[PDB]
Amino acid sequence: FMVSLPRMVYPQPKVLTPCRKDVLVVTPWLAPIVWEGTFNIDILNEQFRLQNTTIGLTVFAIKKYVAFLKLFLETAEKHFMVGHRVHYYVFTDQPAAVPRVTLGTGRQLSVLEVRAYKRWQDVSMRRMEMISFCERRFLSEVDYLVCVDVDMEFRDHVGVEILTPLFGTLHPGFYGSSREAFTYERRPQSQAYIPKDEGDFYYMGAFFGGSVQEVQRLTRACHQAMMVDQANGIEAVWHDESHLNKYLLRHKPTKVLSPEYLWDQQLLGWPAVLRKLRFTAVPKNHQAVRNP
Ligand SMILES: O=c1ccn([C@@H]2O[C@H](COP(=O)(O)OP(=O)(O)O[C@H]3O[C@H](CO)[C@H](O)[C@H](O)[C@H]3O)[C@@H](O)[C@H]2O)c(=O)[nH]1
Ligand SMILES: [Mn+2]
Repeated sequence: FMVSLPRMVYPQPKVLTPCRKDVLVVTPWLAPIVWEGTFNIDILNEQFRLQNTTIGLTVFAIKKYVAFLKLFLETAEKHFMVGHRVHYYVFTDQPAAVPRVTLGTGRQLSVLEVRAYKRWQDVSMRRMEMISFCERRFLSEVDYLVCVDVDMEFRDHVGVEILTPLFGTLHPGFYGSSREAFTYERRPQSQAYIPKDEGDFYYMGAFFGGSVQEVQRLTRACHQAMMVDQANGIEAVWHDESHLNKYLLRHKPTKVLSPEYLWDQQLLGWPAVLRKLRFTAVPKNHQAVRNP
């Protein structure tokens, strides 16, 4: 049950004055695409606080990637769901390497020890299995689950505007691309296969989420698909991301996050269409960091 909002004073939405005219702000299945200027955060904060919303955030920091945790967590403290209940779940093979980060009130962190796989691809891919059925405390502890890469930092507001039954994020590399150019898995022998005449968007593996129920469905489905591929001796071109794209093609997200929510400034600069850079890639030497 949802109680009444209080009296609030804010600017009236004007029907004949769009918030943004430069970008698509709703998908053809009527899911909002979240861009700066499309939402009044004061209204959303009220709505979500009235439900006493708890948000779980998963992050994997395996082998050398433990090094990214300090900046990830300390910037999350500044920018992620501030004012709301947050539970961080840090999955790692090195619990003792998790930095001691000071948290704001109503926020907690749990360290979950997992095995490290040799291949960086396997580490990235096994996140689906680990999130799903494996971790069962989510249904009891949180309302929504957000699942992100660790090799990142928050620079601006990431808040309740993202919350919805199911969301994916537009990959910063491809938001302007036509579907034939998307790096979907193209081999029919893979469960992740998507033909050149199908596809809405190219979502990045580094930021997805939803209600606990929908996230468990997504991760379960992706894990089972990866298992079928493995039994068939095929590995999708972009690993977990290929399966995530297949899933979101066949199960449309109820919100889509703009690339404000996943950006690499070194690689892609700061285009006019991005009014804020919210959650951004931390430079890494891929080869060095992925191998002993
Ligand atoms: O040794 C490792 C390798 C990977 N990871 C975890 O796996 C995540 C994804 O790996 P990368 O960050 O190296 O992947 P990229 O950002 O380079 O590339 C993108 O493609 C991947 C598939 O190749 C994933 O889908 C990922 O979400 C997506 O952003 C990392 O953030 C980290 O959380 C580790 O913890 N340790
Ligand atoms: Mn990453």
